[PDB]
Amino acid sequence: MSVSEIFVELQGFLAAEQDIREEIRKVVQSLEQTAREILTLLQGVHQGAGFQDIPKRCLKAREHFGTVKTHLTSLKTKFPAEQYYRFHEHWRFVLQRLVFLAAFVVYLETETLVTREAVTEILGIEPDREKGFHLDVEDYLSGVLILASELSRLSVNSVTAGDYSRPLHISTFINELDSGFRLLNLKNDSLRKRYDGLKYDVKKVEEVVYDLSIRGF
Amino acid sequence: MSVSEIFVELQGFLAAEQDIREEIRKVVQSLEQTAREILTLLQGVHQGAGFQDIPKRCLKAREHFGTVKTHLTSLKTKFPAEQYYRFHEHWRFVLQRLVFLAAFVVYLETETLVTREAVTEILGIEPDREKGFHLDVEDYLSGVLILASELSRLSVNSVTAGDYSRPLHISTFINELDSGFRLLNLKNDSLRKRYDGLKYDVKKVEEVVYDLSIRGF
Amino acid sequence: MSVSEIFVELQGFLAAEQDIREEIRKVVQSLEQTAREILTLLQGVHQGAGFQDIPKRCLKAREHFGTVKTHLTSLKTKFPAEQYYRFHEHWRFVLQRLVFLAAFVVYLETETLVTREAVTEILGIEPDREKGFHLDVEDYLSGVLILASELSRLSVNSVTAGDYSRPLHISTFINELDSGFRLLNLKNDSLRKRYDGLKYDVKKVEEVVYDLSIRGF
Amino acid sequence: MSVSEIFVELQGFLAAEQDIREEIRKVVQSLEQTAREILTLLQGVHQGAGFQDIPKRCLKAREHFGTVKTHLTSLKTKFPAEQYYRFHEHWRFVLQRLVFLAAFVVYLETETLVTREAVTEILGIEPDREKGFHLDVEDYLSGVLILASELSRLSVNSVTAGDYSRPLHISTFINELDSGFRLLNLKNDSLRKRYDGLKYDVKKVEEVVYDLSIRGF
Repeated sequence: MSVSEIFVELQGFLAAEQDIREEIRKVVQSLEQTAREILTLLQGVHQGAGFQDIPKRCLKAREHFGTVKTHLTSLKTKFPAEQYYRFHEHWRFVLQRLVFLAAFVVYLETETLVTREAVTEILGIEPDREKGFHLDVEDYLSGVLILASELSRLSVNSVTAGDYSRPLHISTFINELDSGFRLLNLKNDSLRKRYDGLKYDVKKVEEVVYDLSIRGF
Repeated sequence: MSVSEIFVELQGFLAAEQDIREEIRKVVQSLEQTAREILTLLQGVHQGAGFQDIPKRCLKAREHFGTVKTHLTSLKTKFPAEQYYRFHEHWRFVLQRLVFLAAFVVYLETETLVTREAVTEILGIEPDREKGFHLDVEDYLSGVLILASELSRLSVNSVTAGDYSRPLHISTFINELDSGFRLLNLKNDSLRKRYDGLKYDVKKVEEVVYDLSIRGF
Repeated sequence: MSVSEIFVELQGFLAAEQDIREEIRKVVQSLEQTAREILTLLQGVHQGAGFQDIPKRCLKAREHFGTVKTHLTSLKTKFPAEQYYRFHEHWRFVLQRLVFLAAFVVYLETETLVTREAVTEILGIEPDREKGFHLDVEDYLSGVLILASELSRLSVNSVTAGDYSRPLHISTFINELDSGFRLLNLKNDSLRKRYDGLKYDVKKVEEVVYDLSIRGF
Repeated sequence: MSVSEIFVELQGFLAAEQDIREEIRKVVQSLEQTAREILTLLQGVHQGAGFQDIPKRCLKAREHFGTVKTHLTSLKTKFPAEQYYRFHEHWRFVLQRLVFLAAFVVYLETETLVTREAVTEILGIEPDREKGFHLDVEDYLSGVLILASELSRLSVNSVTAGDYSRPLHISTFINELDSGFRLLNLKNDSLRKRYDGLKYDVKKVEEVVYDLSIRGF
């Protein structure tokens, strides 16, 4: 093969590569839209007396995760599996949001922390040992941090709604998360930054617990 | 034409373009001053017992917008209405400030969100249909985000002023704003940036409701 | 003159300049040490769970400002008064801290804002425009901004100390500083940036007043 | 010697120098693990309700330090007891952390600041006037700064753990540290950078007491 041919072929691969980014971009936008709609179905838990609106809200959110599943399926049909971390940054943001939403729906129903692989099943993505689209560890942890912030906010609204028990559950849960994030050696600049914001969330939850205790819980 | 003749010609053009920027810059300066004066008239609502000064301060603010209309009329005189977006960056700031101030005066009076079109009327500007200095969606939304920040601060001062009802209206209002922004797919980086500060205003006001609620108010 | 003759001459001028800067550096280091001592002396106010120590602390600080005057007299000896701005950068930092400290002393004693001329008198330095070593308007305002931050901190500690009246006075004060800075059409980028921090102090002190108020007093 | 011989000889010194780094990093790796195991024990006491657990965890933390003494002894094995500052950069981080954990243990046991020499004894290394392998002022101060950050958190958890006395003591402790560093010129290193973060913790801790005294403290 000659120099001119070789570079023409290179011109080919680069053009294909760029077409992949485009298909990816279209799928991600659709994913962000669906993620916004799911957040809207859940944000409602913050308003009103009591929390009767849960599991109705969780049901609707889960049904909507159906669209996330097909789009993630479609997203996988856009690039070579081993190219994951090459294009990964295109959906970093929406994947972390999806983790948060999945974790929020699971915490609202069971008050537990969804497992990294359980998130995988909800998103229709592949487990960390099934070759395909995977759920990175830093994206999982980022989602959990967003959860924490959501939960700190929920404990305040819970009292406004007349629920003086939930805040004590959230408090315990958030202290545990903080415990774990400290037993971890996060070397990802983004994660450290995010983790740095957990203190504010832990501070907000202590004030509520305190206000409750003082008045007899 | 020689390269020299071509460039001598481009000099006149650039020189003409720079005279326009200079002209626009002086009008914008007057505009920014009138804006600071209007803000000064309104932020007085943050002190003292009660809110009996609201009507009076809103009246003085609106009268001062008369000067605003005057300067925007002159500003339109300083450039081809066709090159709006070529010189937009010069007044982007004060325009967003003016949107905030108009929205603030409308909210203080009616507790509602002024319409983009209505802001256009308060400023003596033209709606998207009248070709002549338009009010961007991006600038409108920036002004609204600045409004939310001012309102979360007002919520706190309302309680200090002895008004335990406003905080509740403000929190509902800011949550409607949050819900509204969630329907959007923001592309502008400045706006998307400012938009991330809304959740802080949402939490601040929800915390005031909480404090009021946990004390039977 | 030959190239070497020109440079041998410039070497002399540059050498004398270096010596001036070195002499300035030594006096500045002394000044910064005294400033640090005055601060330590005044920060005791944040722990004095009674605040009856104010006069004592202020008098001791003033006693120390006697040492500041001597060091500044010496500083005036190390360079040509004609070129104050050629070397201003060397003492800009400590000059601003000294403005803050003097203003912190006067506020503690009288709850008023020290005059720039009055700070000039406390430093044994000269008035404005001409006559010798001067206190720039920008160095003065930077010092005032530093004071606002210290005061927002004082408001919090005043409550812990059982004084619920001081927070109200501080809030009024910082709000007047905010109004004052509004009137200025700040051009200096450094001052402009520092001024952005004032907004945070205004809200922080207003929240303290809010806490006291919703809680009763 | 010929150029080739000079470089063949240099190749050997560099390869030996590299083998030492590989050995050092191996020991520094285990040290960092043990350090994490200790942090787990200490930070795992932040709350509960205030128990006799503090002494129990401090002793287990001390058992673990028995492991630290051994590994450091092994570390002194990997390099010439004369090229300390040459390889210092490799364990700089872990040492600072060990200083912090040591100070944390001592603070929990006696509410005192562990002396630099006492840290030397806990780590099984020698005094800064002994011989091989010391703890310089630089790394000691860094460890103390990290201590302060943990203190802000310890304080928040104590409140969420029914204990309301702890915060008052922590606040006083932090302010003494603040005054201590104030006496220092710190005309050296990023230590100055770490220091600038102490003010944050100081305010954070004072805020906790503020919350508590919002009643009768």
